[PDB]
Amino acid sequence: VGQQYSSAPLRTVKEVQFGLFSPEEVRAISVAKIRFPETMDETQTRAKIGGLNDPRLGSIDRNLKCQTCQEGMNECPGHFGHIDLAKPVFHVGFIAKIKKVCECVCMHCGKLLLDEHNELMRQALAIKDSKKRFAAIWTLCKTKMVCETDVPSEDDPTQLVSRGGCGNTQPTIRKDGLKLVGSWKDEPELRVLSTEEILNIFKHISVKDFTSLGFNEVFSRPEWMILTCLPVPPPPVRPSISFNESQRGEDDLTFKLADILKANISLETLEHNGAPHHAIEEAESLLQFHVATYMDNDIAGQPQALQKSGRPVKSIRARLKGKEGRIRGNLMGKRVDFSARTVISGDPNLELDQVGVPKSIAKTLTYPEVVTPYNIDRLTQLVRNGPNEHPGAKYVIRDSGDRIDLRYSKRAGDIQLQYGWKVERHIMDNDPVLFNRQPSLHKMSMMAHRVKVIPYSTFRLNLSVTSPYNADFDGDEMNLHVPQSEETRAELSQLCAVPLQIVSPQSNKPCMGIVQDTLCGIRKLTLRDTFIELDQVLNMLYWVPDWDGVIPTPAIIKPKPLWSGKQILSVAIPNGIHLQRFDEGTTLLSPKDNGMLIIDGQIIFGVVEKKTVGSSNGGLIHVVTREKGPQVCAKLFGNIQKVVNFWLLHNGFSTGIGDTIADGPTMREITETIAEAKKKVLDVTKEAQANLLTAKHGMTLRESFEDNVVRFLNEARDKAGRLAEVNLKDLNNVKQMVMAGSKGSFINIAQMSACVGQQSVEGKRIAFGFVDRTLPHFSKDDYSPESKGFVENSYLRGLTPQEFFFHAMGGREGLIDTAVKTAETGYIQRRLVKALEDIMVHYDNTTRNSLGNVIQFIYGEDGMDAAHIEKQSLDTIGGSDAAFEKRYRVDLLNTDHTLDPSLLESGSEILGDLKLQVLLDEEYKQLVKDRKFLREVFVDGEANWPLPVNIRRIIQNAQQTFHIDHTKPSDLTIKDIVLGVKDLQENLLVLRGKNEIIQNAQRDAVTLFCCLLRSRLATRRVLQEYRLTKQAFDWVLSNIEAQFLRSVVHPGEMVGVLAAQSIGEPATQMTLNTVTSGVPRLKEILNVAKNMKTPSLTVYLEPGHAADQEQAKLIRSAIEHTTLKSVTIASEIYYDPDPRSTVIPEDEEIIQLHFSLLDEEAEQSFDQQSPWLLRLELDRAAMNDKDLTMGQVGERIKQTFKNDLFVIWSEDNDEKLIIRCRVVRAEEDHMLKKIENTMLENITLRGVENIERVVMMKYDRKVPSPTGEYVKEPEWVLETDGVNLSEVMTVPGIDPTRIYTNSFIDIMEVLGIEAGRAALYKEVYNVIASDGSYVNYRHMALLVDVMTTQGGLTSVTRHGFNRSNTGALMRCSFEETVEILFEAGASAELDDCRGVSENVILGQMAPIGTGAFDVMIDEESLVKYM
Amino acid sequence: IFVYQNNITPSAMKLVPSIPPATIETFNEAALVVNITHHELVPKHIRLSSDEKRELLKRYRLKESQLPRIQRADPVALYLGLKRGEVVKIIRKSETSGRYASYRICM
Amino acid sequence: NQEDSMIMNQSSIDRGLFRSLFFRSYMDQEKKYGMSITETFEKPQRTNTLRMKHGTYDKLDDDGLIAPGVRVSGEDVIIGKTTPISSKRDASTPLRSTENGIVDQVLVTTNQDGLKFVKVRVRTTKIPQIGDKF
Amino acid sequence: SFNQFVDYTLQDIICEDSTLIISFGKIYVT
Amino acid sequence: FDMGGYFIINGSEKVLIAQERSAGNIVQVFKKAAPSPISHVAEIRSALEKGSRFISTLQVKLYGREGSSARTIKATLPYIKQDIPIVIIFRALGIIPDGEILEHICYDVNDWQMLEMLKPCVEDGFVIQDRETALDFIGKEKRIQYAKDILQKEFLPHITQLEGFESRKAFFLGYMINRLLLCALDRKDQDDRDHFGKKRLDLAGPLLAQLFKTLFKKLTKDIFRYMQRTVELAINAKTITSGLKYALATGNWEQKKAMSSRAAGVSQVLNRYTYSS
RNA sequence: UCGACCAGGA
DNA sequence: CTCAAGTACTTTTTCCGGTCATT
Ligand SMILES: Nc1ncnc2c1ncn2[C@@H]1O[C@H](COP(=O)(O)CP(=O)(O)OP(=O)(O)O)[C@@H](O)[C@H]1O
Ligand SMILES: [Mg+2]
Ligand SMILES: [Zn+2]
Ligand SMILES: [Zn+2]
Repeated sequence: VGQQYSSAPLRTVKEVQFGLFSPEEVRAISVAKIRFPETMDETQTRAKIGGLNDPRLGSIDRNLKCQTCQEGMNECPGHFGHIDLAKPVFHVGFIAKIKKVCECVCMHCGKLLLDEHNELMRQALAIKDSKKRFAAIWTLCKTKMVCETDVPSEDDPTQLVSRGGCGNTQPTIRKDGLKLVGSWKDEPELRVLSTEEILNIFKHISVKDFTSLGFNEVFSRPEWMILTCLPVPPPPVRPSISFNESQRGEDDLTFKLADILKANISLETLEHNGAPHHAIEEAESLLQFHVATYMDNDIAGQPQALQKSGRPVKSIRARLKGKEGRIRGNLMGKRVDFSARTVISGDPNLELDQVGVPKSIAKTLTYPEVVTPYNIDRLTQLVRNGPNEHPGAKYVIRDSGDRIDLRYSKRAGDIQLQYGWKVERHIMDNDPVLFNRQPSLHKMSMMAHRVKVIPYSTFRLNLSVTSPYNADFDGDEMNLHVPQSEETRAELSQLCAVPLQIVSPQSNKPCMGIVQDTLCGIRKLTLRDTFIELDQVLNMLYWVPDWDGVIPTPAIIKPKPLWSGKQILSVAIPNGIHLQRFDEGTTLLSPKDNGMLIIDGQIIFGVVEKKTVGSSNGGLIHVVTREKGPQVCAKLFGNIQKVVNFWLLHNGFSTGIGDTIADGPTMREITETIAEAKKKVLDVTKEAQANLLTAKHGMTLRESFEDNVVRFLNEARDKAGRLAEVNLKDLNNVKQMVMAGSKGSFINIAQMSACVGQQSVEGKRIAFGFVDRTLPHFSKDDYSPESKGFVENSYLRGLTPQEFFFHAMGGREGLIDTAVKTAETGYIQRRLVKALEDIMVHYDNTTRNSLGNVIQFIYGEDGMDAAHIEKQSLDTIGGSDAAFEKRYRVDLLNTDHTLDPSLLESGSEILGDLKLQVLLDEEYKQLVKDRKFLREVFVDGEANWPLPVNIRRIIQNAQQTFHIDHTKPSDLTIKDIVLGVKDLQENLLVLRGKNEIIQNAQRDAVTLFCCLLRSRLATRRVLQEYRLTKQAFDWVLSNIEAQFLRSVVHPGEMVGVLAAQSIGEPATQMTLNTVTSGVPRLKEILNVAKNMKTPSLTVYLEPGHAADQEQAKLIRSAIEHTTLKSVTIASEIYYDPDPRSTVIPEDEEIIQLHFSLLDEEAEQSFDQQSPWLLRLELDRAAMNDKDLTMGQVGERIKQTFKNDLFVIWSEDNDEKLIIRCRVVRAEEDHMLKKIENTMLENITLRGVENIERVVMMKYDRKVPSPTGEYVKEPEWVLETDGVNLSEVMTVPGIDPTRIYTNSFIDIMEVLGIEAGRAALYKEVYNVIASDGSYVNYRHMALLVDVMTTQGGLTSVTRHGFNRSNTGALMRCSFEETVEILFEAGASAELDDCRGVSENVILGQMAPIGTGAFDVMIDEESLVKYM
Repeated sequence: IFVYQNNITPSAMKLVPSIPPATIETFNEAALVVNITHHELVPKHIRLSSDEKRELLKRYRLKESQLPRIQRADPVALYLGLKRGEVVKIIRKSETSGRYASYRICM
Repeated sequence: NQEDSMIMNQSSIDRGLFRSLFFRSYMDQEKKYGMSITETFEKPQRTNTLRMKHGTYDKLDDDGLIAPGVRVSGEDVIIGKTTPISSKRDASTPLRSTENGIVDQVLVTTNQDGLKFVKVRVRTTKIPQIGDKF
Repeated sequence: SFNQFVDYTLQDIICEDSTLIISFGKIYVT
Repeated sequence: FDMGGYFIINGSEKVLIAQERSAGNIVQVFKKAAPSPISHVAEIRSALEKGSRFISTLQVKLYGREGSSARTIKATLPYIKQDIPIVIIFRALGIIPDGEILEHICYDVNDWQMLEMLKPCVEDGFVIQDRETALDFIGKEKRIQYAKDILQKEFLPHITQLEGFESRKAFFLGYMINRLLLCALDRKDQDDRDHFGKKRLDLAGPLLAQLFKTLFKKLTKDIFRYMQRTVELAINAKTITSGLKYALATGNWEQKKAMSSRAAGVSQVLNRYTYSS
């Protein structure tokens, strides 16, 4: 690391002070004067020229010789030089900020165009934020086109007060390439502002003024944005590529500098010599170009500064620009040593936590072990074994610090190992290693494993750890990393180890269970028909490495002593494991061998398959991991495998074409099921051709028809499929795999055996790519199943050529979507990760980012670690109010409702105890309180929620532990129970704080768990149900406290990253495997996309009208926006010169009932009017359906145009519906055509603007009954095809306490940022729940909380999160890299070095998890421990 | 509080900060037809006293910046005539804790 | 054979099941440096410069080319070539590190511009091992 | 495709633009 | 068993990969997005079968949307910045009375729906009533000859580039305008850009034809250059020889030098693991 | 010993 | 002197042999 001892003190970077280089500094920092464009070759001599590329700088040719600094190559960093430019030139990056500063200060005296006098200016100056203050000041001064001498005084505006002198008009500055041009002023003066001009103006900008702008007096003055003295980077930055002796070869950056130096030398000669004045501007602009082009070459203005080759030239900007760029490609991720990768293979004879390391690999990788008296003797035998034997070593590292290559060293045979030396030795069995499989979208994608050195070239790995990596053995490769420290080893073995990773916190369930062969065979082994004879049973038992040595008593003894499959499987299941299931008709005597019952680690009934032995929530793995431990579970995995795998090896399993073959009569049955459905289609087709069909809202007759086709043909495939599944015997190997849940599903059977079904591309059935026909083998206008891709055939039967091609199109759609949406999903993670990185739990249980700003006050609102959470019911929520009272009420003052003296000893003397009834009254009163609270929180009555401490399991154990006989009465007192639970609660601590804000925060975090606690430990429930002895109760009470405490989050928990991967991985998988929703809507949400694709607005009806369908119809009509355009057939312009009489005989009866009655001043206003008449016919159906009257319509036009248009109209009864219009008061022809445009497209007839196609819905609703119990109470709800929350909320007859929109942006503007969070979470949650997938609240809660805390909707884009007050180095690590860094210097940013990213760039132990605290030695204790 | 029908002159509306220490608040009738605070998704926001606030920042060891912010323009902040720097204690209901309370500093 | 993998008959593998033949052709040319400053094909040793390969040169003949019978293996030198300057810098092409085998066929010809052109083929037999895809 | 080029297209290119202030004739292919 | 159909370049088996391009001289109407000042567009990829290979594409646009008062039809002509109304083009081609111009677009005078859509376009063009006044409305005498030349050389260069075929181009223009208003009325369906019949493949021959033309023209420019320098043989074979050789070796087609602009992986080293590969 | 294209793997 | 539209800019999943030119 940099090599050789240095006396200088070793420190860690704690702050990064960004600024700009002042010319003065550039000169002082410089070691060489750099004046010759020639690198080296002091005319032929292969030695460097004292003028560029070491005119003193760094070094070449591996010569310690480096300007007396000695050291050379690995030791000496570079040494900077300089080059004094002939004229000042702009820095490419600051080109715009220079313009913006010119747009703020007077281009003559350098005084800010706006003063403390302007009131908006005072407000802008009041901004604390350096960048936001600059922004406001710019927007203000850009307008000011004159450096005012005098401005009106704060008192009277009548008397003016003088400020900074001089008048002068300010230019309107505009960019032209790399130049700045003004426009001062009939006709203006337009000239280019010189680099020198700008400079002397900037040099005149006062500290007060420029510090009022972004700038810093010490670190970044505005004048330093213009370049005078260029810093020359040393060779280590721009290395010379030597390709022999004679083959020189220099870097790109070396060429550009030489070119700047070439351009400079010209400009200087023109000046210092006969100045040709207009050739100087040419040579000046060339210098500007090169200096620009060297720092940035991907500039807007077309010249790419191409190297003569056709290559553009790598700018310095281009070097750092992300992924491959210095930040993302060299610092955020690196190529690493002590790494290995090979093909992976599955091994059932490996431990869950082992990894098979090929001897080749074990012999190359090395752990450097320190020569300690503990190892000294072993280590010598490894060194003496050398690098070729397996247990051996490659190098001996002396105290002196020098490597001994045992492969060559003449003393390799010798070496008398002194202590303190290091021996780099071959990896050995049981060394911790980090194993991973790319793409790494999980905490689990990288796990620590024990080594097992094996022969043959693959990494062998236990099959049940396949799922977390998502690895298959079809030629997958995996990466291995070898830790080098004894402390880094501990890191892996103590946090990253596989056994630890078993229960996953993203799902609050185990991420690994029993798979494939072992799962298929565990079902087979289990089922009641499976019996094992002695000879084999004994081998099965020996196979369990932890077998107690006890041959269990055979289930059957009678003639042959036989053992059950379940019986000897229970040998792998450890004692005290209690599990209860109940599936279909599971009845404590499950006739179907349904569900599951395991007591004391023994199977009582039911088959073992996926729902037990898999990675299920309530399944055996989550239970052993919780109750028995992580290493205990890691064993259970192996022991199930060792037995199941063995049994199956000797039982066998297969799959033939016979497994797809369905019965002969069953086949005819399937064939006629298709036939009856094709005849059902034909019917709906010829009926729709006969124009009789009626389309269901928001659909064409065509759209509505196509739904029915698709529906009949999908109903068909599924019932046809079901016939086959049903006809398949229990012996069907394919059925047997679907059964255990090892591989395959219903649809997999259906398509193979029965029929493939309908094919789809873009949601629709194969459409006409050719004209009105799917293929040239069809006649036009054929809509039949066969035509638009229906596969009537099974895979076993075989496909017709047309079916084959249609399936081929549908199949291709799958590969495209997997490819298209795989990057989109990936970028989504990168963004989610870069947004949440720095968020962790601090030792105060508060969730904060790198700025220490609170995101969550307590992790996931409860302070609980998601791994330690199981779904548990809340039996206080549901049921009738009666059943509740039965369940929990104890009334010692009523002879019928007391605790019977059969339940507790005190039962007899307890009756009438008014003091104890006082205790039991509060008890029940609180349970009733609880019920009301829970029904408040979960409005639907949902009682199954994930909570910590599985109370059921605790009671379940207490019974099997204390052999609880449900016969004899308990030793508990009312006081014992009531007061015991009260006291337990006080001990379930999350937050410790002795104040009242924290003690109230504590009280609050437990609120729900206590509801559950009191629910489960009521005096009645404890005594009557559980039948607990005092002894058992104290045990239950302690084990709740115990378990709760462990269940809380750990300060350091990288809660931020976790949450991002927890939302990320699902999305990335929900694509990889072959109304807006999924990846596109998730994109919408994260981007806080304004114009969203499906804006909708769910509108609930007034409480006293919920089921009144008629009330809904009224609102439906009252909100759906109707335009005249929608009810008009055609509009016509007629020349009817007399108004009183009409040329149109159809309009005879119209003028009659309108001129006679409407005699109300219509004579003089008007008896013409306009001879030009606009007449429009309306549709009866359009008018009727979208409920309207000619009178209604007519008056709207009459009030849109007021009295500038004379409107008349035909009556509703009339056979032709018409509206006649005339103007009121030269070229009136086109003047009237404009009136019809405003009439069709700009008039509202009914409803709310932005609201389209409103539909009714008969929604179900879980509502409590007056009896108590929740019941299905349907209601009417309307859904929109547009959004205007603003006005639809006000609409009468609706519930505005319920109204919702899928556009959370609108919710946050109408109901605030708090309601914004609610809506945002709701939408996020549903895009995840859309693909079935479960994410534990907390993660989505965190992402939602993050976007929100800021005060608004902060997008997970470069536009949103990446713009915050976080570290410069941290933000430049995502999306806008070089620019972020340029503005860092230009506004003198200071980086805390608190973020992860910063420490990772700095190569420092991040303040993350293991590094979230400090370690100290205490001398007090050092002398005490001896 | 001045409750207007359609609008107020830009001339008239630029007379609001003319009378300190006192403050003025403009509200459109149509906006006030519905009490947005009564909606499902809108939790209870509560104004903190100079001391309540002072104490919160002490007990959570916070700088004013470190607190989640409520915008001055925010519908609920407008309902409670929230002034720059005032803190609201937001009591919401949790599917996880039962009850969780946050805080928001004004903008 | 679990999860997309397979078991294979080793007894069948011996009898010649799925055996492969792998060939690789290594190519070289004598470089020319304008003023008749040409590289040469030769088995070099020490000499003034000393820039040379780790691997054994002892397999090469006097033409700096291995005969077609030899069994090559590590970083063994396959072609011995040298570049002088203003003298053993090296220009020799060693057998691909990972690889090993038997020299199959060696051809010595001339490039269109009169330079010594050499292609060397190295044959090996590939036995279906464990990580081997099928 | 190549045969079509060699036979026809090649003679076409050498004769469409061709002629300078020097003209081009029949194309030959060895 | 070796089938051939590839090249041996510097002792390397190179395969020329077929290139899928959209067919040319093909008349195609497409609809424009929601925020567009143009509702529909008629496009024609006019190119000479052999004769440089004309990159010029004519756009015939329908300005205004459905429900926008007075919809106008303009067309972008190569080397004249603005998109000029079709009536002016017709007058600049020779067809001067609006009704002979109508007869060029609508092939039936019992079709008022289409003709009503033409009425505003007739009004737009009405400012200019003569052929010379139309050629002038292509920005005097200088701008008139310039116009004359563009309509002959760059406007519809397939058909003919010759002279008097002004009528042929006018009927064609009208055919494009007919096919434009045809999808505007929703009588014809919008053209499919993915119909495989409206695509072409460029194999070994045409890819070489493109390459060769460029290289030959580059030697023609050297032959002319040597002629100028001859102030009183020289034909550098290398330009053709190495020119073709580089394109086929690099695969980076282009070939002029080359650079980044143009190319791909057109020429590829032929797969030989198995026969079928 | 430098990096660009092409072709591939899960 | 407001606000519609045109203008430009910046992103796009993760790891893992041959051939060309030229350094
Ligand atoms: N372009 C890509 N980018 C990232 N990962 C990829 C990838 N292609 C494949 N993978 C990885 O490989 C996994 C699945 O691909 P494959 O293993 O080739 C299919 P399979 O599991 O063998 O059979 P299947 O097709 O029945 O699923 C993915 O989940 C992913 O981890
Ligand atoms: Mg795989
Ligand atoms: Zn040095
Ligand atoms: Zn001034």
